[PDB]
Amino acid sequence: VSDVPRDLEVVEASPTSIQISWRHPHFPTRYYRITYGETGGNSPVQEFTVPLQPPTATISGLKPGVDYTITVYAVTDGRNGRLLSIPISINYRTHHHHHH
Repeated sequence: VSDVPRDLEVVEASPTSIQISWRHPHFPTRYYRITYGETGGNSPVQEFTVPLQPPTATISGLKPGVDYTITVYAVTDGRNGRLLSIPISINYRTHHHHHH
């Protein structure tokens, strides 16, 4: 496993799990939406929402040795009751190239 973060911390990880944390952004935020999907795209993207506090999530049940892209969205007020989802953080769940 190599977890490659952008604007988040990888707190804990295993072959099947990851615990990420991020910072509140520079604009008022209602809550966070976290998406994750196999990077190679054999399985569809899954989404869930978490409260504003704390800005930390753990995903488990990941397939061992399978790459995923994990995105953190800040969800905030838009116009006409349509919320805005602003991607603020990413983790790329990648794996070693193992020499053979």
